[PDB]
Amino acid sequence: SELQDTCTSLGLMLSVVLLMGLARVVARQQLHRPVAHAFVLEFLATFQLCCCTHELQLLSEQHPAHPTWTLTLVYFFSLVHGLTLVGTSSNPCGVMMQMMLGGMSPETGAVRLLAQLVSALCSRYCTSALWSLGLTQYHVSERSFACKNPIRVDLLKAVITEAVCSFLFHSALLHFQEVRTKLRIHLLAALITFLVYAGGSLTGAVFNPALALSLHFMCFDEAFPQFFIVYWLAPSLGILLMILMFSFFLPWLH
Amino acid sequence: SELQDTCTSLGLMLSVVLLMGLARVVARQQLHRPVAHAFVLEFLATFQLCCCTHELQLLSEQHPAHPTWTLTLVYFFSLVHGLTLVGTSSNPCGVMMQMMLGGMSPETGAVRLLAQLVSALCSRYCTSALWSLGLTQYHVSERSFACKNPIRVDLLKAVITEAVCSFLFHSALLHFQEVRTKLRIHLLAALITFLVYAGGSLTGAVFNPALALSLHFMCFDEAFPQFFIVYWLAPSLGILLMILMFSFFLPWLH
Amino acid sequence: SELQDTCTSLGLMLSVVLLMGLARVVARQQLHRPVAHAFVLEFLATFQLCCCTHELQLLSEQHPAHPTWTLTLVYFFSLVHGLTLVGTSSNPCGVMMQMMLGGMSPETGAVRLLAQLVSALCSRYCTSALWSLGLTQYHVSERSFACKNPIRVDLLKAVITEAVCSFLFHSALLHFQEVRTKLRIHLLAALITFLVYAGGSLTGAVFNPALALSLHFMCFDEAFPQFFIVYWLAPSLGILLMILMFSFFLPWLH
Ligand SMILES: CCCCCCCCCC
Ligand SMILES: CCCCCCCCCC
Ligand SMILES: CCCCCCCCCC
Repeated sequence: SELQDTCTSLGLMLSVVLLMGLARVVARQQLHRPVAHAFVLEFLATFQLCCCTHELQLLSEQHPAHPTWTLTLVYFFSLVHGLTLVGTSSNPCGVMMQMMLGGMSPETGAVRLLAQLVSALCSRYCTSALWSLGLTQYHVSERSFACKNPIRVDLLKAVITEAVCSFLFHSALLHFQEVRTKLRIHLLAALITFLVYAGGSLTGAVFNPALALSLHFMCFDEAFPQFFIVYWLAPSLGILLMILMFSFFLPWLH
Repeated sequence: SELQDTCTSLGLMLSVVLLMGLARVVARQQLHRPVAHAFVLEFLATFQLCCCTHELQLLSEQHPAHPTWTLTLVYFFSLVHGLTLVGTSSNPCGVMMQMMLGGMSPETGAVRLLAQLVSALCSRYCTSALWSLGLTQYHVSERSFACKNPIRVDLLKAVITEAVCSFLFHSALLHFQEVRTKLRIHLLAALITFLVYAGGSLTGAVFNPALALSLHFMCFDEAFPQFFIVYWLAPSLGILLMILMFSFFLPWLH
Repeated sequence: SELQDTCTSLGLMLSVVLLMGLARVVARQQLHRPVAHAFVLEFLATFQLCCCTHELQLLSEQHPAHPTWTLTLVYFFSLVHGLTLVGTSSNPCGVMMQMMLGGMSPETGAVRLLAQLVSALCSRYCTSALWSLGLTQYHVSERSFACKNPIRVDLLKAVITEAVCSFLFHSALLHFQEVRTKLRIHLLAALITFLVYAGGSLTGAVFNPALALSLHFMCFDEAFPQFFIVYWLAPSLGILLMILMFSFFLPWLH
């Protein structure tokens, strides 16, 4: 059973990576509107990131005796996302950073933000639509779209965790811009793995409002402000701390 | 209580970073003597590193159920030190490396070493002077300036830990000189976090004679040679191993 | 006893690094045949990597209460191998990568593969020949050349672990080619440490057919196909996945 349970989980994620890769190839051959192409690529990139993260989290909770096993898979798939999702953010907090600490206009930023939000809801539905066709034994429940409360620490602790992780990732994302592309993807994948390892036991270390929407949508519906604070406000506060540090403090300090 | 306990701890460290940042700005505007400016900046940089590390260690022991939570804060503040303390070492072992494996003259090296030692004692006093004004509930004890014996492993194990960590950090510090500044700070912050994670449970992973003086001054007074060996001799032995490896062995090997 | 037990373990590894360093220097002064020089250097590099890994694993199992202590030593010696074993692979899977995803001819690749295999068997014999002269208390058993079954996870889990680790390391090895040499060695040492930390509790995280031959030769003899699948097939499958990803998928995707 576990032989079929594990193979199906990896197979679906590799299927999704190939399926969104083909969709990117197809879109790149019949989408000559720059705004429309920006929307579709962001929709595909967010869908891949959400579905793979959904499967990775489900794999982890089915394998509690080997926490280090999923850590390598988290690194592997973070590296895969970097190599295949070039030119996208798949993160609303990343879009605010490029609009504020960068040259991204609000016109293209609004389209990317919308594409991420539609993809996050679509990824959850496809996540719920999948796992209902049979396949894995644990997929039969399909999580029953039941809130699991990813955050167990206090409200203040979770906000600090998400703000610091958002600050740590996006500052590196901003500071690795001039770095060689191949090296940068490996560095960001390593940083993502550390943040997940550091924050996964406390908050889940999402620092991604769109990804948190797909993972914990039913948690959001039950208690909106508490989840909206931890996963939408706190990561956005890490981006604001980058503005204060890298636009006001450091330029004046040096 | 824990909501006020945690907020005060972060608030003080961010206060110190801003307060030493302003002092650096003020010093940079009224200190035209190059030797005097070198002393003050090293005093401010060592004070910030000692006070933040004091608060981080105190936060960690108050939060034993979430060891990964402090790990992100350790990374965050290591990154902050790299961004704000440019041009300083805040490490006596780093000064020996620049005097020996570098062009730093003993004239400027002696001033930096003194500034670190005055700052380490001043940081401890300000650490003891603080926490006595009330503020946090656990601050009321203010650690009671009581030896906590940071090293529990055998004497040989702790010496190896401090020598290897000093070798690992300072070799990277030497080898990341040509690396882009923004990338280098992120890499050294990650390395610091690993060494603290790897060595914190055994020695504390200081590899910094000045920082160890502030953290464990009362431990030093009770048993000097044992702490002087682990925290002053062993880190200095890691620098010597770098001289043997990178000046004698490797040049002859290649 | 443990003071002598630990000092002997570090002393032998540093002795081997110096002894293979001198042999490399001697070979570089009396070997004018390029094929012969390629064989000897690969034999010396594989011997150093196998013997140090043998001692590191033996140190780790003698020190179960301080798992983080050996992690720093694993990083330290991985960094040492990078600095002293320049121009070699010490990995059969690395040789396939250079023959397939690179310009290494099969003529020089076959000599390197043979040199690794002779060294792995010679390292095991010298490992068994050593520890029989007395020295450490735990060396007296000298592991009794008894199978320890490094893999406890299921067959499917171990194959995934070795394939992913081989993919993760060798893709970074391929993508760090243009990176500065000094930075690259530090990055690969960090990646090796993570893979060992991530995979050591499940498989041992070898992703090195030659190294696995020396470590678990008696395990190989007892149950060949099961160990040949995990340590020879699975790492070679990670290299094949790199070919599919970096020669077929990514070029067509972008
Ligand atoms: C602790 C989990 C994350 C560790 C990542 C280390 C990667 C090294 C640089 C590629
Ligand atoms: C920025 C490179 C990745 C950071 C990983 C640091 C891990 C340290 C704690 C294990
Ligand atoms: C030099 C970059 C930081 C090194 C971190 C390695 C962590 C490996 C064990 C988790």
